[PDB]
Amino acid sequence: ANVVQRNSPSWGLSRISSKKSGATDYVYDSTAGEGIVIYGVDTGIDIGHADFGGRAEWGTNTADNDDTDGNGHGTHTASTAAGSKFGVAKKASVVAVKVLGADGSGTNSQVIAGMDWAVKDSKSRGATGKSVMNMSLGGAYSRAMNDAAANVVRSGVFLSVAAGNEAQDASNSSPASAPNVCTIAASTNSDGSASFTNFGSVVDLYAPGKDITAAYPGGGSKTLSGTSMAAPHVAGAAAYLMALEGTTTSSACARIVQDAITKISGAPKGTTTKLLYNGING
Ligand SMILES: [Ca+2]
Repeated sequence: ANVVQRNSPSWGLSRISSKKSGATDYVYDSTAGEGIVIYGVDTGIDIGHADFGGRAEWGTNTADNDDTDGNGHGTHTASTAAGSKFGVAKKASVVAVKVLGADGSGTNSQVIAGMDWAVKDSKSRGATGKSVMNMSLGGAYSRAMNDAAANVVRSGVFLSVAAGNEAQDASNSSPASAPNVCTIAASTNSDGSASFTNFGSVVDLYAPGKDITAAYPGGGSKTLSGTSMAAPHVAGAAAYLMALEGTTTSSACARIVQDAITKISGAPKGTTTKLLYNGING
């Protein structure tokens, strides 16, 4: 049944349930992603934060010996994907995979080790075909990183990836350029293409990415910008559609692209103008 979150605290939530910009309420089916696991591959998650309501658990830490989010990005992106107040899929389960340190850096091998851990965990949980991974990090082109990302998807885990923030073609970035991932560019509240977003033919769609408010370690909230903020909207929408329509991980990017509306103004040439839409027809 339809649930309405009135005056939602981040414009990105109300945008994705509306065909037109300027909406204030977020409208979604009560299934709300329940029973879907989302792996947050990032700086860690403040799993005690009220916004997760006990649905966040600690998976692994390949970066250091401190099992907390000392940066903030990992909590913020998990919150956009699945937080009660700030999130898309408000009943999904969330698993922290900490692969970056408190300063937001980590080596490719630490990231890949976290991705590998998550694939194993999803098999052990029986979540193959109904699992989601969010990667709001990116770097220079790397065949090894692209192989690892492709393996995640081939193993039955949907993978949403930030396109990057260097205002360039995302084909020069990994894992944005990897086979079969869902690569997400950042939009603004006026439906423009954010000035920093990477673009090009590897981008599958846009999602809200500028001035996105979500949870921050220690119980408050923070407003941030980047394609890092855009990707978890799509991670949450995938979990939502899996629990609602039963779409599988291998088809979820294509289904999101099919539902998306051609709303972006002034998208760079050769770049889709499709914007995330949850299909609610409110
Ligand atoms: Ca793609």
